Amino acid sequence: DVLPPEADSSIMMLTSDQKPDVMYADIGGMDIQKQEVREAVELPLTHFELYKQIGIDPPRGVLMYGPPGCGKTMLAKAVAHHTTAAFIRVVGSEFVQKYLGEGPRMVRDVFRLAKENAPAIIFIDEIDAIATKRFDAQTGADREVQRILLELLNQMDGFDQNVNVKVIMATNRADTLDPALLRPGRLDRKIEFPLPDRRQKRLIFSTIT
Amino acid sequence: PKNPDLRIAQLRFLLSLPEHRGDAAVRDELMAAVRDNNMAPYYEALCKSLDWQIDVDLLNKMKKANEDELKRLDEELEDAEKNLGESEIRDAMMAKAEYLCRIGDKEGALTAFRKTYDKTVALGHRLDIVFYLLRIGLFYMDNDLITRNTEKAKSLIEEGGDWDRRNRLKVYQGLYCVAIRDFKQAAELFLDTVSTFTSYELMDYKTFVTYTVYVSMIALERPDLREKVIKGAEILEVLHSLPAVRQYLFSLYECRYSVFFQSLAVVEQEMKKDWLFAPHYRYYVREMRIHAYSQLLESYRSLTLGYMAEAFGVGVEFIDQELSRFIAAGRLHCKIDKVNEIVETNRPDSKNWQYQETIKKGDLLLNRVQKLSRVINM
Amino acid sequence: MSEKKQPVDEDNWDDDNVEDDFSNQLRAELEKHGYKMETS
Amino acid sequence: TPNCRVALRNDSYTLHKILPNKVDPLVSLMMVEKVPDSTYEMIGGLDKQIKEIKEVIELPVKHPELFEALGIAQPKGVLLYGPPGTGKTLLARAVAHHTDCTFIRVSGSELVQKFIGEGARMVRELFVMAREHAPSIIFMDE
Amino acid sequence: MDDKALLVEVQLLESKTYHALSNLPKARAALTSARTTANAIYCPPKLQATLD
Amino acid sequence: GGRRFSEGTSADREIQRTLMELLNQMDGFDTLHRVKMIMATNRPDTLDPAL
Amino acid sequence: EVKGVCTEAGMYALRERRVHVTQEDFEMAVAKVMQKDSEK
Ligand SMILES: Nc1ncnc2c1ncn2[C@@H]1O[C@H](COP(=O)(O)OP(=O)(O)OP(=O)(O)O)[C@@H](O)[C@H]1O
Ligand SMILES: Nc1ncnc2c1ncn2[C@@H]1O[C@H](COP(=O)(O)OP(=O)(O)O)[C@@H](O)[C@H]1O
Ligand SMILES: [Mg+2]
Repeated sequence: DVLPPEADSSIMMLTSDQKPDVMYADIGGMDIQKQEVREAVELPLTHFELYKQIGIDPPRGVLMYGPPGCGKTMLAKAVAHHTTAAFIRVVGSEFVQKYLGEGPRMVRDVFRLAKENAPAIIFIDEIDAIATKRFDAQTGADREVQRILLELLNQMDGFDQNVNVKVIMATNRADTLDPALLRPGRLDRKIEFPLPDRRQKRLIFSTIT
Repeated sequence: PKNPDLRIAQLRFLLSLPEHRGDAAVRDELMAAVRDNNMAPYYEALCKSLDWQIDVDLLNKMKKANEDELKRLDEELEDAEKNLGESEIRDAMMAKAEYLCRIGDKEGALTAFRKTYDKTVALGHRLDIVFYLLRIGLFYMDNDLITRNTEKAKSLIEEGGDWDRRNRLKVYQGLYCVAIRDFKQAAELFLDTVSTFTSYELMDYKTFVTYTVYVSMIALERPDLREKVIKGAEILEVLHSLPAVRQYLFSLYECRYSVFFQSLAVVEQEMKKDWLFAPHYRYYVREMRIHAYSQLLESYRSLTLGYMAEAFGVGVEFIDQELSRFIAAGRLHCKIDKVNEIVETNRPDSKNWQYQETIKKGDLLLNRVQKLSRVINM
Repeated sequence: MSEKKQPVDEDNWDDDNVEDDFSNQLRAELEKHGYKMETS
Repeated sequence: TPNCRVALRNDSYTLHKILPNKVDPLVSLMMVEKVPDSTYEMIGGLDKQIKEIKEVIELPVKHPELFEALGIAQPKGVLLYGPPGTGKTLLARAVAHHTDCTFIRVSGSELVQKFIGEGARMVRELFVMAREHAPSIIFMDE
Repeated sequence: MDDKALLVEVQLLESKTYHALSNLPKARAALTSARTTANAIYCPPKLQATLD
Repeated sequence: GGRRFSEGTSADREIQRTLMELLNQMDGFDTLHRVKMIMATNRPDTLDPAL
Repeated sequence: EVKGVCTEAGMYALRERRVHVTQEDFEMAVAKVMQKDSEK
């Protein structure tokens, strides 16, 4: 018998006691990046037919990075609060299961839930835990992770521009990554979080004070 | 070459179909016809034309030059295959077999085109070949062959966006949908008039504007007319140079009914003397009249017949026999009284009228599958 | 095949409906208006 | 055939039936890498360089005898240079795309590693798949 | 010269005076020149909203 | 704790997965209330700035 | 940078909700990507 779809602990972010209760006005001095990710994620989610009609190839997934304490988690809290679509929110160092196969199945059923569920949104944190550079085929602990990256690298390619499934990925070190993850068709938008100097800084002072 | 190639067929119309009008067409069509090496497509047009027995040597110097380009294709096809750039014989006649499309007939065109279609692995030349087949399918009106390469055309634009190959294509589907009497689709392909371009075939952008307004005025209703063509600046500034067309549009929108028949007789007269509209010029104004009659007549219920001669258009007996044949034609929803001199309207439901075309298509398809049902199984 | 044992011996239809209603009526309906300007 | 999947019974492990083939590791390799496939129709104004690279690569496939007409060896190495963002990847992809050769770049990565072998102590183990797709071209970055 | 911020001021002033003297397309082109001029300054503190 | 690495030996990778698991578990998407962490070291030289 | 401009030029017509890309979007973009040429 065939089954209705099913996945692990990231069930939909149940939306009642699940908002991180953060407003857009809580983040001060991030007009470029907030307006820019507003262009990047939910503007194709609603106004899809302009991306289709003008035909400008809307981005599949987005990468965001920088020094820590620059709003990486908080921006996802705000977008996850004011979103209207389904939101899928995993912690990216949980695919290292002790049993083999639970990793790759845990990869594919999440994207199956994003497929079946809604025009939804994927979030992954600490991508440095998976996407590295060097590998060693003598442990199995490394071979499992190699099989993780092959599976997610496949399942990102298993799309057809028709589903409105967006992947948001926040990390700290861009250096310890594979550019094969950063090839176009998978990733095209890379957002550093630099330091606000004075101008956006005083807005943060106004908001906190 | 196929970029000035439509004026040729328009002037074959201008030669053949207006009987009195056959002098300047055999002037300028010969002016273009025995130059730029044209040989094949005017022997039957020479039969429909005059004797022109002096043009035998004109055919000989140009079958000689046709032989020159032919034999230098025959000079290219061995160094072209000696070192292989990219099938360089078909790289020569991928530009000169379209010359051969103009110069020779469709056959040495088509085998070289279905030939050369397999050369360029990217569609940046394939879809141009398909455009050429579209244009010669228009010229010889190959109404089955246009259906093939329209689909084979459209199947190529989805990779890439290619809106200079999709809106440019919408020009072709617009000209075919106005070639046939499919006007609500013809204006729908004529929707943009913005991405449309200063063409090779409508070298006047404003002639394209006249075409899209002539098809729009039937193709769409008041709400559409009262937003789209009336508020477009890009459509307004081009009829800004048009004295009559701006009048002919605004005589209908501004309830100027009497001059609307005058300018209607003008545009209908030129349409009668127009290529590609001369198949349906009578079809045009028989819809224009009943359209305006629907417009004024679906306002009031007790408006009399004698009111319309002075404010609408002269001739009481003309309005008599004209509305009589339209109620008798089963449209124009009203019911005229005669010997008390008053015109009464009603309103029908959307039931029996919508029922009618359903029993039409039902009987039509019943005839279809009945006929095929006797075709198969002996 | 296709023998017929012999004992005895778009482009057109919408146009043909134009002929069906307006078969022979007001062919050159161009000057009758200007002829009704003075009679009406 | 060697390197092919099969069906197998379980009680006596008698060979049951031959199934579909395994996907090629080079095909999976390029599927991982995802180079931007290209053509002549997306080249902007580099036609003399096109004429050079045709002389280098296009000739010793379609006319290998034409070098025997001159008695010289065939060229083997190409160095392209210039600032980044000037068409190197699309050009080298395009040439193999038009002459129908297996465009195989190398990056020294280690997700690629399991398809070359278990360790591949040299680079030279790539040559088995290279001569297994014998009309092939090797590409490299900086 | 080496200055950029005053070009925003004089093109924006032309955007005042051509629309105030009723010349719509030249005001559109001058406003567009204020856009593509203002697309190169790190701080439009008041010229941003004044352009807005 | 550690600073980070440029990926020397095969052991420290999942240790960094453990460490980043801890970091995301600190203040990632949670009202971390009523739970106070107390840490100690001899040298703070060798720590992640993210920690 | 040519593709950096002309891919970006659709964002301007999109953010002013057009369906036709206009020439002022391009020169509006050249100062931005060429402002990144004016960046470091
Ligand atoms: N507008 C703002 N801009 C920057 N930081 C802010 C702002 N408002 C609050 N913060 C502070 O920044 C802190 C870090 O937020 P967040 O966790 O999103 O940073 P981060 O970039 O995710 O860093 P890390 O990845 O190390 O958690 C918050 O605890 C908050 O106190
Ligand atoms: N001559 C060109 N014509 C068209 N696009 C080009 C050209 N040169 C570079 N590009 C653009 O640059 C990108 C490829 O960069 P390329 O120079 O091939 O590799 P690299 O930058 O690594 O040398 C493509 O996205 C392409 O659109
Ligand atoms: Mg964080």
